[PDB]
Amino acid sequence: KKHLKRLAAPHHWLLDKLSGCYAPRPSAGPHKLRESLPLIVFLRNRLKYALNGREVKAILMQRHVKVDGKVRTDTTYPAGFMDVITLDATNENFRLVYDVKGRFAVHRITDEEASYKLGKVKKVQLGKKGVPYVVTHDGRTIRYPDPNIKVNDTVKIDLASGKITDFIKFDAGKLVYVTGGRNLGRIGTIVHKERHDGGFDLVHIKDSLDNTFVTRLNNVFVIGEQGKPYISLP
Amino acid sequence: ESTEEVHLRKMASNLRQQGLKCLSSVFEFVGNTFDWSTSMEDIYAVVVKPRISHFSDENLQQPSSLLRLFLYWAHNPSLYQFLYYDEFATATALMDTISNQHVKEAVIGPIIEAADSIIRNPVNDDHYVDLVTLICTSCLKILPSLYVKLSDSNSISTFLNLLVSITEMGFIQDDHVRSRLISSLISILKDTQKILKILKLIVFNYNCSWSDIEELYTTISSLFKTFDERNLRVSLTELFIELGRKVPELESISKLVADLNSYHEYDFPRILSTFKGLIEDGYKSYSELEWLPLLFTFLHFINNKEELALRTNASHAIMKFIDFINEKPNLNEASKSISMLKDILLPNIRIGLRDSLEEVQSEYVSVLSYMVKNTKYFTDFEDMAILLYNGDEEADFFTNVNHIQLHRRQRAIKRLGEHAHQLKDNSISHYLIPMIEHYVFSDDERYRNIGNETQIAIGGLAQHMSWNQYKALLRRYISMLKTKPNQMKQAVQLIVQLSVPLRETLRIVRTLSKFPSNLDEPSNFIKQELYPTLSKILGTRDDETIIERMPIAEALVNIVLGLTNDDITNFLPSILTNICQVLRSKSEELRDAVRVTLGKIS
Amino acid sequence: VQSERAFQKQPHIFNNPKVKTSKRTKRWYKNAGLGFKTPKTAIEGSYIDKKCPFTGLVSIRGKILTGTVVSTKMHRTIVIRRAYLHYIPKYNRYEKRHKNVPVHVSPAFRVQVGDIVTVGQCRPISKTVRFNVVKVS
RNA sequence: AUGGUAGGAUAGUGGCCUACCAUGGUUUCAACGGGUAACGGAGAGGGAGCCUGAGAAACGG
RNA sequence: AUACAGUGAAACUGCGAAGCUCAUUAAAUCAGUUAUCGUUUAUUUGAUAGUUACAUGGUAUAACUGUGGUAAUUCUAGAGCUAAUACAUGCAAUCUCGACCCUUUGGAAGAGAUGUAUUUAUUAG
Repeated sequence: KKHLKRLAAPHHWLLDKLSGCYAPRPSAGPHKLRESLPLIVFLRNRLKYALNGREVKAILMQRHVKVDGKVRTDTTYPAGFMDVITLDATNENFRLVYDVKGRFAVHRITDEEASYKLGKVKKVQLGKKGVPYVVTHDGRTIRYPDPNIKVNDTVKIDLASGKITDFIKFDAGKLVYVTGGRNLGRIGTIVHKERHDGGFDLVHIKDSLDNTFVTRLNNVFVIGEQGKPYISLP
Repeated sequence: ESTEEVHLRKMASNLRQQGLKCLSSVFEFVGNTFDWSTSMEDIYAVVVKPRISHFSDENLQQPSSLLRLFLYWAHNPSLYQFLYYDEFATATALMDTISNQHVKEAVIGPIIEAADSIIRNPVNDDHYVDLVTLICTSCLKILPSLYVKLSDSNSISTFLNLLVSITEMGFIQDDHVRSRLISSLISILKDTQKILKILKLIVFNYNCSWSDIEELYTTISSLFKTFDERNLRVSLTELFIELGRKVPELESISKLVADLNSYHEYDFPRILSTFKGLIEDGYKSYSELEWLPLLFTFLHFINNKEELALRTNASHAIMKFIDFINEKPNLNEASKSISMLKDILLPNIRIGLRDSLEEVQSEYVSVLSYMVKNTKYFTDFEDMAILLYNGDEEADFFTNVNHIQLHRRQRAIKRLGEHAHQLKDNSISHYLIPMIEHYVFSDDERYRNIGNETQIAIGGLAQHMSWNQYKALLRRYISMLKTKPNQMKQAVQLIVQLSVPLRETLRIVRTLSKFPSNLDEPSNFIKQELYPTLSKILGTRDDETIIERMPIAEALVNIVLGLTNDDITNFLPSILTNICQVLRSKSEELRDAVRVTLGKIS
Repeated sequence: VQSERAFQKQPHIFNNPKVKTSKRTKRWYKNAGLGFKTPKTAIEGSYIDKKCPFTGLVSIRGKILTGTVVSTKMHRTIVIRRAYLHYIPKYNRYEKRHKNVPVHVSPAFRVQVGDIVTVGQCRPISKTVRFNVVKVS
């Protein structure tokens, strides 16, 4: 199918249901459809910089928008979690993060913060010619990784060169962002990882208020150490 | 051509490399079939002769095509005239490669195995006789250095293959050749049967002085306890029988050692007489060198698990040494025996005490008892002598720990635990716990009451223990928890018994011997090793082992209470919550197990 | 072992006749995981079973179930029975039901009629078989 | 029809198909069959065969 | 614009072509979920291939020119042209062990080593 009804659109864009008959369908890209933010909604229905899709198209042909340091001209380009949107004409850098409500919240960041992003390690394996590499949550293949990097770790990637500057292991006491379930957008420190082999691993997380909640490991993204996040939080 | 014509030079180097390989390939495949006699001079003059001068420098790293040519000529008797050319420059070229210090093992092995082939391939010509002489002299001079460089067991074996080839031919008849060959052998010591057959041949044919074979006599004597196979033991005896005729002093010793070790089965009457021989006036006579091999045989008889009679004589034989230490006029003569006692007996006693077999252990227990009773010159066991109360029976506890009756054994372990503080820290760790801990893991129900009393005594012993040994003792038992499922209940209860003394000592300082002055260092040891390991074991979801793992929590609180208050706040919650999670479990019997454990912690 | 028209062998496992290092034919085996101990009869056995969880080309993943063996008459597969109490809200009461599940059993396991077997999900072995016996009791 | 072994087909697992072998599999815990306010999935003149494409047995040929 | 160079019909290439009307079916439709270590996948995104040439041929024709048949069609034959991201063909480097320990970063004798895709067998993992 090539058409998406506004009501049938998943929940997280915050789009009003009655604006029109159809909503933008995210195109193929780094992120899955159900957790992506196409540039049209980000520019029009969140920032309001544009009033209509045609104005958005003029904006993108002007090459004023950069996603992760690269100019994108597709209106429905699927920006997602830990994506840096740079607007040089106006001097803004934005990082896409879920809010406690579970919507993407437009968070201003510094240029140093813009220069890098964080990627959860989804897979680590040896490529052709015996070259190890890592696949992150955004589909980025990075070769010659540090040996200590494993699955469920988080790697700090420099956008300009796309290389690994530092990494965080998945361990108890680490600071964590929830990217799914009811707890989506919540932040807390790991307590215990409960393992079911052949099944979905479960992680217990305690917030700063001492409240505890359990979530599947797939919705877990390490973002730093307790009290020392590597990214600016909303 | 000069240097500017780089391209032609590189292509020429490729032609040399490929053609030299081409020569290497053709000699391999059709070398024996084809008759080279017309072309031998031409082949040497145009190929071998230009490169002989720098051959040693070039091919140190790994075998080359040109090197492999001379190796092939070395193996084949028909092609020795290649080596003969120009005053054995070809053979001298292989020689100097070995002479180089940077020569690696990959190049050494093929040349040595080639040199062996020349030694084992007699040829009827004058050039051959000279050739073998040059090859032998260079190799023998330089053998000990090569063995050090070698890092492959096969490379060790081929050296022995060359070395035995020397003995069979008869270069050893020269005294200098014999001395150089012996130097290589001690380097090898510093396959085994080939070594022994070599030693037999060299020492059998020709005479040696005491100073020459003294160091050999000690190590080959120490090899008695090491070897166990009959072919390995018997081959050792002909050497000592052989070393006997070489030096008249050793002749008496070898005849004894020959009758101590009898083969296939040992001669029980004659060996019994020898034990009666030494015990009745023989043990004042024999000297320290005589005592060396005799112990290695006695320690072999005591460990033997089939025969009783050899052992009691052996254990009694060990006690004759302790008598023989008493016999000295002063400490000076004893000190040489005491150092020899410390080097040999004490390490093998300690492993003997850890020996699983009870009746083997009982003898080692008896030997340890006698030394403490008679401590004229050996003063390390004074502390345990204090425990003996002059060796009084029912107080000496050496009998009590191994009477026939079980109740007398139990009463020993309690009194031993009570008087732990008087004892010296090293002795508790090296002897007492080894002799008593096996009761804890004993499967027999008769020793169950013994084991429960043991766990208390070792806990008391663990209090009056040195810090380093207590750590190693604790670490081993955590390793037992992961490694041994059967002993897990015994280990966990025992780890708790270890936790209490650490807790009390940390309470007193804010006890274990040589405890560190600063409390941070033990605290960090608990924080990073004892805590995370014990907590994860307790948190493991294994419903078949939950009840056995519950006393872990009692160990957690004991170590935590030893920590600083900020640590105590950091660490009590995780333990007690886990206790609470086990408390949450539906099972009533488990819930009661948590309730009592929570009570004890309270 | 060789009771079929074709020769039974573990694919990609080679025993070199010339070398003849060991009398025993080289045997490949794996641990299925989940803390499920691979039995020694599988390690030192001589059977060939492509669908065995320890020696065959089958992986255990998904639901792990338990049941009671009700039939063991067919070759290398059995039928187990799982019982439960289904809730009926209209009268607010439970009724017993059961389901019969066919499960593959490796020859490394000996199963009778009446014992309790824990089984693991795997790829479709046959028309109705999708499980594999992994622990007997 | 239930399952085993080997093969054929298949992006592929798989009686999906084929050669041999054992008589099995569900069911009174409701199998199987019947009725229904179960609008509360098919073709492009009718059946058969074939062609393209990443995606069709195509409202194309 | 002395190869052409703006625009550009036709033709050859490239991409995409994926509402109606009948019947009716009880968890075989459908909804939720799990797995694909059992799988194909245009496109998007990111990585990824040192192993005659100052440029080969028609082994090529459309469009186009011209000659005709047919009642006649997105019906036709003969002759003559000319192009490609269409069709076939196809071409004096680097890295290691490194003596000399010469100079003690360093040069360096020599020894070496060096695509990918399919299928089969085998070895390590």
